[PDB]
Amino acid sequence: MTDRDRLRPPLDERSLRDQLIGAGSGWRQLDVVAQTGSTNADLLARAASGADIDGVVLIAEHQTAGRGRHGRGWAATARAQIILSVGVRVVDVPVQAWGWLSLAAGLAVLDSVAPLIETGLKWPNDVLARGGKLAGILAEVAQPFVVLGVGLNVTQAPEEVDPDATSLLDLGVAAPDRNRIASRLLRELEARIIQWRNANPQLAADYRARSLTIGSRVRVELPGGQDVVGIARDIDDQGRLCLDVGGRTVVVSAGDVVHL
Ligand SMILES: Nc1ncnc2c1ncn2[C@@H]1O[C@H](CNS(=O)(=O)NCCCCC[C@@H]2SC[C@@H]3NC(=O)N[C@@H]32)[C@@H](O)[C@H]1O
Repeated sequence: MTDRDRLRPPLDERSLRDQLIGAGSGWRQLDVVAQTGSTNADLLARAASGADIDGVVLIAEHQTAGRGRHGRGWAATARAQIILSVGVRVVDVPVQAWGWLSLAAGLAVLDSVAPLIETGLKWPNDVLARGGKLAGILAEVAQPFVVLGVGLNVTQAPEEVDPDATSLLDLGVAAPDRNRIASRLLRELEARIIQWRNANPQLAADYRARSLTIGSRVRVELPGGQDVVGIARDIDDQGRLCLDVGGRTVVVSAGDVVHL
């Protein structure tokens, strides 16, 4: 751990803005802060006060009260992760389509690190590698916006955050460069968001091609603490998980997947 700190230099905010903001780029604003409770909470607070957060990026070197799905947490230590939130205007898109945005986010994350490295997307949005959770995605709503949060373990050690975690460094990526990764990440997200906004079928085909969950036997932990065990067959037009339970189709809009 003490050694991993020597592989955690800070992000160059100036250089990242030079790469990501400007003509042709959807990103309107990027800031790197030293510390916050939750980048999602922060962009949601901005929007609740009237700010236009469409194409706004907030990166945090450290995150002390990270949020997960379904009232869970997200652990981080300083400079170990890429922790960021982006604002996406969604009010132009019918509400039944908004869950795709979270699927698209996980695809963006997976694609931006895949070349550096059992690996793929667990439905809905989380990125697994060698069975460990490599990145967490969390989208929340602040009309007319969705705030899309990513926490990507770059040099983060499982013993620092969670027993089931993995990171680029634990997958053997030598000394991962968070500036390079964050630029690849935010360029991938931009295209994926544009794809979502325009109902591009390539989004669904690329998600299916990256899914670890489709085809596998799963147990799905439903909101409310009921479990269903079936075989995940597909996602539908709303990105809902289609389960085969001994012949019957069960379509799940929210849940925690365990692969069996
Ligand atoms: N470091 C870490 N590595 C891997 N596993 C980790 C971890 N820490 C905790 N766990 C486990 O993962 C479970 C939660 N799983 S989840 O389904 O809720 N996934 C959704 C995750 C949300 C993404 C966070 C982003 S960061 C930018 C923005 N700002 C926020 O506040 N949120 C978003 C927990 O209970 C622990 O067991």
